[PDB]
Amino acid sequence: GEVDKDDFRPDTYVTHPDYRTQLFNDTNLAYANRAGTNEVLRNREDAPIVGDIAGLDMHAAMSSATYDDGTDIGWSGGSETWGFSSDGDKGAVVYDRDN
Amino acid sequence: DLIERNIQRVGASLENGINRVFLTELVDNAQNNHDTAGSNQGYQALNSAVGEVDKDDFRPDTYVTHPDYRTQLFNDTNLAYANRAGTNEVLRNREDAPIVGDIAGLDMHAAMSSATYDDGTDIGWSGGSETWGFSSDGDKGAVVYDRDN
Amino acid sequence: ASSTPQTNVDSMGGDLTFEDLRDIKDVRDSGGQVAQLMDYKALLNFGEGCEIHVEGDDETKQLVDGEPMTLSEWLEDAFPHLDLLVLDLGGDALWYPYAVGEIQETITGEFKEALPAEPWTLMPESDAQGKVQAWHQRTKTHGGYQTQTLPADDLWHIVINKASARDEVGISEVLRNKDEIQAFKQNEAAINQAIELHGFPQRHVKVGKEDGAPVRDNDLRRVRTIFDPRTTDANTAYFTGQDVDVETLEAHNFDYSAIHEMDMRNLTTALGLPLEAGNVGADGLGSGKPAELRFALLKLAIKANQRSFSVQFVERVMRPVVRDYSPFDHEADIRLEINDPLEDIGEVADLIQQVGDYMTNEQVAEKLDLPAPEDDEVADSYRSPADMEKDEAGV
Amino acid sequence: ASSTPQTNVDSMGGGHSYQFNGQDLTFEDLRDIKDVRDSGGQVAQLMDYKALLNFGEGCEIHVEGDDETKQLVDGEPMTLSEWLEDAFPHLDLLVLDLGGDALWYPYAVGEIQETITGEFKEALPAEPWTLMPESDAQGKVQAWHQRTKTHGGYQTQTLPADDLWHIVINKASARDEVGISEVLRNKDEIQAFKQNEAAINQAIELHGFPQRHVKVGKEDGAPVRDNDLRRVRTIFDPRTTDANTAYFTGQDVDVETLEAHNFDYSAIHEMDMRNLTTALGLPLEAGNVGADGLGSGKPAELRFALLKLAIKANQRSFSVQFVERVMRPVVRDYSPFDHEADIRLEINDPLEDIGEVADLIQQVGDYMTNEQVAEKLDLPAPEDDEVADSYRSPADMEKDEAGV
Amino acid sequence: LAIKANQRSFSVQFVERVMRPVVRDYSPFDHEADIRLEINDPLEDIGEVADLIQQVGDYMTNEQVAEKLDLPAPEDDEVADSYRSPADMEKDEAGV
Ligand SMILES: [Mg+2]
Ligand SMILES: [Mg+2]
Ligand SMILES: [Mg+2]
Ligand SMILES: [Mg+2]
Ligand SMILES: [Mg+2]
Ligand SMILES: [Mg+2]
Repeated sequence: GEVDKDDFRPDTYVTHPDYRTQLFNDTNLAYANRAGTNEVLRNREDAPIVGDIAGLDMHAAMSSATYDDGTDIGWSGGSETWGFSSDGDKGAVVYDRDN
Repeated sequence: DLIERNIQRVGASLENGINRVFLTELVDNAQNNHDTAGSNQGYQALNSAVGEVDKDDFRPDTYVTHPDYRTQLFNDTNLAYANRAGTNEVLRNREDAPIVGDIAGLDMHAAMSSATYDDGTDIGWSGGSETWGFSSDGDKGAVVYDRDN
Repeated sequence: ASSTPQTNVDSMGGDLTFEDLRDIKDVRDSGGQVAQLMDYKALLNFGEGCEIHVEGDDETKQLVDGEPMTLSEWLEDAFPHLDLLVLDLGGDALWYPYAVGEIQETITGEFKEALPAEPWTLMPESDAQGKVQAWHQRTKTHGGYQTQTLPADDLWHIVINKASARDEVGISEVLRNKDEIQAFKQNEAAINQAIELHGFPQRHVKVGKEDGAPVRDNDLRRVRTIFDPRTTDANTAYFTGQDVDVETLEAHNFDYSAIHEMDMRNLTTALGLPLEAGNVGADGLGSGKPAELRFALLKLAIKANQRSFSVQFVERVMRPVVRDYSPFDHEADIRLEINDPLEDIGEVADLIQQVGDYMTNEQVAEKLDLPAPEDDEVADSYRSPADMEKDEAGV
Repeated sequence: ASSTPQTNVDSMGGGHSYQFNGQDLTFEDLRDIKDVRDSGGQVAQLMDYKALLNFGEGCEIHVEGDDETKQLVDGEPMTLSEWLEDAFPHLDLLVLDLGGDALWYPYAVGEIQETITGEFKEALPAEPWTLMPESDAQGKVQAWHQRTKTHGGYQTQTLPADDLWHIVINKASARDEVGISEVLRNKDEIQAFKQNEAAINQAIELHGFPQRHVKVGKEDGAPVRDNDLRRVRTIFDPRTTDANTAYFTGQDVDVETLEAHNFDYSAIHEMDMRNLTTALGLPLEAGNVGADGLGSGKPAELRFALLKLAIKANQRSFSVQFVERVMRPVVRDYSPFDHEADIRLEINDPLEDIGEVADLIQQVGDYMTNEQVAEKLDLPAPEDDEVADSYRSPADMEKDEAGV
Repeated sequence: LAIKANQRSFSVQFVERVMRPVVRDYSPFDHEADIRLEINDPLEDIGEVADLIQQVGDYMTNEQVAEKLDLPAPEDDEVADSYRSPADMEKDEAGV
């Protein structure tokens, strides 16, 4: 919705391990009747719904360490916190893959 | 080709103009209104708006919708839960779900942009009487109507 | 000599816009007098149908698909409805600078048809030699236009009207004669308005005595109601005092017939048609050598266009189709002929009676528009097949 | 090359009934055509004459090498022509109806219909003003939308393109599957005609006849009031006056006349009919209107050639579509014969003089087979193949065989 | 007359300045040969030519007739060069 309000159409999402964990506890995905399949309950990230949700064509599961926190040598660090644990953490990005 | 680019811009800008003239008439001069009062804003509002038109003995078949209203509608458990909706199409494909164009007896969804309604802020344009939105008390977020009227 | 031209070509493509093309489309579709004349032009040039010949066709006999065909037989199966295609392309090439289209295949990659494209949507892009290298297309679409460029390598195009023998881009008759077309339409509109004003009498009731008491608008409303033509029956009579005059605006004569005849004389001549095509007659011209001349001029113009179209259709459509989808030799001597629209069979029959003794039976069959005889000796011989039959039966 | 079109077309993004005039073909436009058609008078009669010229002379079915097709259909032989002649018994009427509709409307349109046992019954036309095609982004028809008056309202439905058929005589371009109505194309010319007809009729009522104007009182003398004129009206009353009524008056009554105010309505009629006939592509003569010089010699030869060419163009355009979209499917789906056979439906030339054909047969029969003569002469070919295929007449072969 | 004069003026120059150089430079044939290019008469009446052939055909070879009648000459030199019609020679051959 926030992307649609700027008149773009997103098609992909990139996700932190904490956001994945929290998302698969969502009653709308966990309960087979609510999801329309038990694939999430059975297969977690590998469920075809996870790659076909909220109008998005693709899920891109990311690692915790991949974001530049500035702690590795030669890397300067980004502005955000990549996480989904604590007030203000960025835990997913929903976006247009072609932009 | 910058003449191609500019023919495209000029066409798009004129079409956006038609879109604004249409949406501002549509939102301002609808004679019925369903007031949700900040509650039951999904399918129940859409059915109740059909009910207002039905009470005046017309039959609506189309709805025009603001991005915030769409966002709320796809959070509605009656559509989001595949159980209650009869398919998981809304959960998977959002506005592209065939259910969204076939709801409450309506047979077309005309999804519109936030900027289209004449708020009077653009130069030359002088604003409509309403607020297009679905954020705050008194916003008009959708119109349910007969396409032919 | 040389293998590239060494004289220059007075042009580069980098002449006319999509708006000029859409103007031709608007003149064409809007109908009425101008559209009907240019349709008569297309019907004369291309409406009488076509025939395919190959020189030495008999020698081409080859098994195509478990059955023999000649190249002419294969071409007649490759282009089943060539009469319609010739009328469509020939019509378009008179309206627009060119007719233009694709070659199309079946899903199996065998030939399907030559598919014409909408000529007002396409303009050629040409090199410094003046040869077309690409085609630029603009088409209407939801909320504006689509635009694309196509290579000249898989389209084909045909030009009837040219600036010169080197001109690969051609001339629209409509755009060339735009002034005469607008002059015609303006005068036709002027007559139509002038007939409404001046073609019919109008009643002028004048009320009150000259130098007498004046009459005012409220008074004239009461008078108007009495004399209202909408209410008036044919044999209505009027009774008045002396101070009412029932005058008439007469229908003021002007020779709109002569103006129509002038407009048509200009337009038909500009479009190369004889005046008779516009439903207008002229004195002395309907008889003798005066008639024979204008009809010869029409027939010569038709032959020139037909011959110009025939060559380009064979060279740009048929030969590539034979080359790419056929087992025959594409360098064979193929000809497409387009029939004479004004040929009188009665005059041909008179000729066959007068000089048949000097014509082979195949030449007679060809002139008479019939299949040649089944036996090559009777086809090749000079005296009638009926005369050979009665002799064969008698001896 | 390629197996699909790569040049675009002017379609409105698909979904619409997009037509020549850069817009959408509505059911209102379709019923406007129906109103011009049903309302009678001169415009209706002229477009009926146009249909009769193009399609009124009837039809003939040919199949190339049809003698080779001989097959038992129901324990008894037929050829494909014989099967088609049984499949379409009343084809002359169908061709006239569809050919008429395809000149009036953008298309003729219809169904294939079956018997209860599931064999072919007929090709059944449908009312063209009720049906509207939907084009895609490459212009091809994907669905037919229909609306129809029913018990005070309208029914509406969608049918697939897959099992209707349609025929287009008049096209915007060789890629146009929607076609163009000549009635919509010439709508302004049709209205201009009707308005000038009404204007002449009204002008004749007002101005075509003299009218009596009685003036009463002396000029600059005593005035006469309405109540006084009311009595004078009784005396010169045109309702009760007769041919040889005489009048006696004092000097202060003037019996004037509004003359019939001469105007050349005949020329206005000719000009209107000239505009209408040329717009509809008919010759002027079809309008019961004539012109000097154009009636004889090469001037006549030309306009009759132009008419015959226009007819032949329409006939071929119709014939091809009817064979390709009606007959071949009917052969394929309900016949024991091969649908890939070289079928032709030909429509007769309305303006043949059989006397001129008989002159031709007299002059050059020596170069024609008896079958070719029978075809030109519009007769069944001889029953025996050797005499049919021979060149000298069957009467000559008989008199010589009788000479043996 | 104006047409015939323009036609001859063109024909001579086209043969001499175009065809002969092309034959000389690209062809195995003798370029000094008597090439002629004739352009057809636009106002010729075949019905008048047919009358002429009926009236005086007796003095014209079958090739001269075929040339006037705008047809290919006979593919047999004796019948082409003879004066009486090929149909009259065919019926006499059949008379053997
Ligand atoms: Mg934003
Ligand atoms: Mg598993
Ligand atoms: Mg109400
Ligand atoms: Mg999806
Ligand atoms: Mg006064
Ligand atoms: Mg007085």
